[PDB]
Amino acid sequence: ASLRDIKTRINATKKTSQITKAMEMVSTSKLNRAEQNAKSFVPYMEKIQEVVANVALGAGGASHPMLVSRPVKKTGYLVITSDRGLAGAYNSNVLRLVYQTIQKRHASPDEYAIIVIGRVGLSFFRKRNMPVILDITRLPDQPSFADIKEIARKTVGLFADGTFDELYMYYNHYVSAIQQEVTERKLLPLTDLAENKQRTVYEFEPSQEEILDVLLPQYAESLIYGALLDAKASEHAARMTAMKNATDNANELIRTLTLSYNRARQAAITQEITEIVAGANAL
Amino acid sequence: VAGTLRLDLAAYRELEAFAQFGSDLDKATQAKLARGARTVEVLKQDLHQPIPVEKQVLIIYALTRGFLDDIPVEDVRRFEKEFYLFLDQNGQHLLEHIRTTKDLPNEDDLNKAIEAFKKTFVVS
Repeated sequence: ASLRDIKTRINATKKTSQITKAMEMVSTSKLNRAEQNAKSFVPYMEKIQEVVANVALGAGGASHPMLVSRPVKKTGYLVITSDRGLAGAYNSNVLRLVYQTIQKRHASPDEYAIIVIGRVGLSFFRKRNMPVILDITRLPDQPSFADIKEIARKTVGLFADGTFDELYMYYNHYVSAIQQEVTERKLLPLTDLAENKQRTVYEFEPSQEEILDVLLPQYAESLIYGALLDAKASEHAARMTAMKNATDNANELIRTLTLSYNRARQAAITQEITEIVAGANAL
Repeated sequence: VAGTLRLDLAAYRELEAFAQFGSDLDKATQAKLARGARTVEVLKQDLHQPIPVEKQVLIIYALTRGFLDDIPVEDVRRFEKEFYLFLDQNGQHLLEHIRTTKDLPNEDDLNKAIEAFKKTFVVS
């Protein structure tokens, strides 16, 4: 431990602390911008729940494959991760919980399907030699329903009920800044139909039972969009916490480094002075 | 004129690490980055060419009042040289007033002159 070495480490920790604070501020802006997108989709969800709350309970559809029925038997899984690196436990928590649940629910590897958004977290299941069906790597920090429309169209073209009947989606849910909780909710078939209010009767004279086959794909895509927005908000929260901890650790290291530097400088000067005075007195 | 430029430099100096990414909040932070880059580029100077105080304060006022937010940051030196030439051409009244009073000239006339030079300038 040399004086100049400690000086170099000190200035390096200075710049690193500045960078971590800057990226923490950037993550703050990202979360602030993403939260309005998260809360602006609730009316569409409530409209879908309103238009569906009188249909399944109204016996409009008999045995539609999406309407509480089993299409062709093939059990799949949905998982969403982050795709910009240093987030903390955001990726690890979901990728661990899904693996633990898979080890008890799934039959054998290389048999079931996985759908991942974010190659950064996808690489875990890649090393876990799982088959990838649909993958999304690059997307804006503020994705829109228009942006997700292409992936939704693929998700209803392939993955459709003629090919796929079960899904389980895994993601991180924004519960608090301290920690973003992970959940496991199935996509299809719908478990039950809850009612938002009393049965607002509508007229279905276009068709009594041919509206389900289009109404329910919208149900699936709306749920997918909801999962995506929850995952993005949770990612931003994870980055918040990780960068705050990084800056705090940097400052804590800095104070001790400065203390050791001062002690070293004092020791060096006192030893040099003693050497000089002894050399002078020796004559 | 010195104080505003001093605060601008102080604000820009602490945000030099933001320039690596465009994810910056544009209205405040990117404005500060552009202003700081322009101010630094103005503050650069060559050797053995002292600048008279009147021209110094002229260029500092022009930069401070935001009149240079449009010129590309890679042409500010040429802009400055051409502005000195133009001031030598027809700014002699403002130069004489500054010389004889140590005070800023009339802001309206100053703005008119700098607007005329900005109009007559060509961007590269």
